[PDB]
Amino acid sequence: KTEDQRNEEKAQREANKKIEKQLQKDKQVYRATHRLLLLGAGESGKSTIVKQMRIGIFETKFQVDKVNFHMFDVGGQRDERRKWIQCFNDVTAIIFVVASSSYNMVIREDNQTNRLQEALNLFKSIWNNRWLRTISVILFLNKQDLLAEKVLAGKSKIEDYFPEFARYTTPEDATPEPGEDPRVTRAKYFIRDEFLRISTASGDGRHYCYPHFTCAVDTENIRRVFNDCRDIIQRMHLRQYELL
Amino acid sequence: RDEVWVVGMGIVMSLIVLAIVFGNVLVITAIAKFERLQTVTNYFITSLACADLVMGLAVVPFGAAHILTKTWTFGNFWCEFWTSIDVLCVTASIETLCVIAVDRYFAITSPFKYQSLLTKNKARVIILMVWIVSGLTSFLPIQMHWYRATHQEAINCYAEETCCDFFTNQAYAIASSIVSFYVPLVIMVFVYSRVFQEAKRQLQKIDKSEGRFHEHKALKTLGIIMGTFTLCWLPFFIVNIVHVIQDNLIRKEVYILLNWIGYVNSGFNPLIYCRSPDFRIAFQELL
Amino acid sequence: SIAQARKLVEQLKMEANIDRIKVSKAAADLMAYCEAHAKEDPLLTPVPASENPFR
Amino acid sequence: LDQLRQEAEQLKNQIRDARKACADATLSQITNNIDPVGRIQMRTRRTLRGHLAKIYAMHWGTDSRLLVSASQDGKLIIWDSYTTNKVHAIPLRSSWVMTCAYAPSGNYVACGGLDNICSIYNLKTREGNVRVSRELAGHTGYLSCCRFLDDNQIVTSSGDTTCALWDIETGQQTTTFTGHTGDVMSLSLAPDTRLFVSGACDASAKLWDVREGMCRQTFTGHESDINAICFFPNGNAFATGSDDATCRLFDLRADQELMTYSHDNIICGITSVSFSKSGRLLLAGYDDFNCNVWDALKADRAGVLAGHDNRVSCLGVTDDGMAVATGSWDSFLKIWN
Ligand SMILES: Nc1nc2c(ncn2[C@@H]2O[C@H](COP(=O)(O)OP(=O)(O)OP(=O)(O)O)[C@@H](O)[C@H]2O)c(=O)[nH]1
Ligand SMILES: CN[C@@H]1CCc2c(ccc(O)c2O)[C@H]1O
Repeated sequence: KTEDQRNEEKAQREANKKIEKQLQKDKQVYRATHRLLLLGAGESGKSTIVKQMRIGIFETKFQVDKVNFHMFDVGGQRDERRKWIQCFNDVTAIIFVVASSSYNMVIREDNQTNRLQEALNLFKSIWNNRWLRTISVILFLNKQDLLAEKVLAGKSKIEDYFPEFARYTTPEDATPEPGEDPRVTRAKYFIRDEFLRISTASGDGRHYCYPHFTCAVDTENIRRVFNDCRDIIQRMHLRQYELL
Repeated sequence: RDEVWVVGMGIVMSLIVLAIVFGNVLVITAIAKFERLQTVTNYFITSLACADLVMGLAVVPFGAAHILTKTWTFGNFWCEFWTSIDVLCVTASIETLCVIAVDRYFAITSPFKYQSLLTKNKARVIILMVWIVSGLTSFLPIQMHWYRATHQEAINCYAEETCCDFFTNQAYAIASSIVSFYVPLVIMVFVYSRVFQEAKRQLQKIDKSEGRFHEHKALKTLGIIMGTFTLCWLPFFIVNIVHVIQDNLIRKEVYILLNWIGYVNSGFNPLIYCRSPDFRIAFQELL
Repeated sequence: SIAQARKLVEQLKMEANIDRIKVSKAAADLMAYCEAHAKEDPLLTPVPASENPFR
Repeated sequence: LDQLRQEAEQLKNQIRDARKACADATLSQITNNIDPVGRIQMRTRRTLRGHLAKIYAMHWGTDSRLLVSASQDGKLIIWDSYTTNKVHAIPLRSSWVMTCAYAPSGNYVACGGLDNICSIYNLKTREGNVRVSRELAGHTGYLSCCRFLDDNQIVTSSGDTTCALWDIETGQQTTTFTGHTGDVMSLSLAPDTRLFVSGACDASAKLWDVREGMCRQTFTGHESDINAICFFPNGNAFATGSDDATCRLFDLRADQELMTYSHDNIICGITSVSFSKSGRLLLAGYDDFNCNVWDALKADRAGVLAGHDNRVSCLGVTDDGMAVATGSWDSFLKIWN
């Protein structure tokens, strides 16, 4: 009180300063780091992809070309309902990993749907969420090798499980790498176009989807992620102004 | 007659002054009052708005009466002061435009390194530097006798207090023109060319990626930005360079007309550089 | 099945029997409390400008 | 199994009829001659800035001055309401937090998040600031709310249907409350220490007893998820807010709802509910970038609080009742008097 109170204020006032400096120091580190949310269906090669990308929630930190990236994977919940998705609003992009090989496979309980159809429904639910309006998606159509073997010399046919395969005609404009049989090309392009159909339905130009084809043993995934993040930021800046 | 010419010009100069001051003060108040519009980029915009507000409040009025009266009433110290204010404002605005263009270029072409390079404290240094550079070419020679030349007709109006007019030697005119206009112009051209190339590349990539399921915006956005500035400020500097080199080629009335054409560009800047929806939302709140 | 239903069955039975009163008495009690504590509430009626700590 | 299933139906009918029998007259009919409170005007008195990211939770201290807030940047900041300066800044093990609490004694602060762990930080030692005193683990889902019965024991709610009561000294669950069919999103301790209520994603709300562990009653008025809950100061009534625009008021003794609050214009969800000291005013946050003040007795809106740039996710009232504080997804906090 009186003279005594002034005494507390100078230390307290020194005290607010001691903190503010640390907050200013931490802000510079916080701004640079880019956060990616990793999400996908069970048994879709998630651990293999995350391991090859770099040597209840799991966070992995890595750097590429003097740029810091931070990754989040939240498998603990095991929940069909999802209100933890509300938190992930500030993420730069969402990595979605889906197993293309498992078309002729059955979810264990109720025989309600094929594994792929459930993945398509999950992607549709995520894409149209109200909170995730301005967040882009990167697709890794994993298990590419198995799909070729299941299509060539395989008793199972895409026609029975997916009736629309007969009506679909593969575009001759797009071509695979040399040496691939046309049949596997038709299979993969059917798998990709199906996702793109939901992707382009209600995008409105704010957020886009980048479909990639990946396999288990590869190292070029991280470069793909870096390039896609660069493109996402460039497109966001271009749309922020009136140019695009 | 004199009634007809004086009356009509009265309805135009007043409208110009009111429009300039209203637009600039509205932009400044919108930036100052609301914390949402506070951003690193908008500091350059508010600097431009402040400079154009100063010019509209100061040079347009006194200059307007000088042509209409056909005589200058204020004394010798204020003719020089008004000339210095004019040069200061023009240079500051034109250079702030180039600063904005460079900031946009860095934001677009280097997405990852944009956040580290430009900070709140860094922008203040650039704005202070550009204002000091503008002041150096404006006040220092005008306050001194450097701007004055030796032409006979000129010696008179520097001796007589009745005629306030601008007579300069070749060196100062050329130096001021190069410092103010051409160097920012080449920079803007290169910057906008690179930015347009980047936008075209991105559009081509998106069309290749998703063309089957689904250039006017870029040309509309740039064409406006470059064309308004070029139309407003290009003729004046070229005629300013010419009239010194060639004797009696350019009449005084045409020189004054082009100078006044250059002035009106200040009013257009709030429209061009504040079309964002956030600016619209805020204006509704106060208005 | 018996394990799941019985576990509920027992529950519902526990909450089945409980004393209840008419909504009129509860409304009267709430109104009496609200009227009694009206003067002490600072939000309902602004206090002197010097009195409040923030201002 | 069918016979057991059949029983589950007869009991419901008896409870529904018994509830309908007691409806002598509606609450609105009782209070119509009562004069309205009138227009309410509130203006910001302090603005607190410094958080790097958006704000999920906050909780006033037992004193009228102290205040605590949480954010995803990983920092808990304990502010000072009167002079607007930061006393403590604490880092966090994980960057996702959804709740915070302030002990009645004023010595401990508890925080929880997506990681299925509850941390207790101790302000008393004052050597190197705060240190993690007790770590509480054992849930299978994210934590949504945490409050202190006492310095020794804490009660938490989880994304998993179970709620639990902990003992800090040993770090083990003393009692477990079960019965919900969905995620539990909010619990409030009653002024009477014995009882607390819960609200879940299932429209049902329940009242539990801490000693025995048995759900006393059940209320199922709502239509969708419940995101907030609070008690009337008397202790015999509580109010809820849901994803739909409706905010309802329940009564414990009458075992049924008494009044519903809604407006034609409003369509956004609710994220916070609180009462005044007298109990006349019901303050509710909204997904729309505003806060509305409701008159509990008259069901008539009285005023509007505006000034945030994003949705409001926290709200609380001081014990003395002088001021109300709101936190939004904008980094800033605001004190309204
Ligand atoms: N032949 C082949 N096998 C693959 C390929 N990709 C993945 N696999 C196999 O399938 C497994 C899938 O990875 P999982 O161990 O199920 O990944 P996880 O992260 O545990 O899966 P979640 O249940 O989604 O969390 C890998 O470990 C491999 O054994 C591929 O391209 N070719
Ligand atoms: C009196 N009007 C002045 C005359 C010369 C001049 C102007 C503007 C910019 C310059 O660099 C100049 O040298 C005109 O506004």
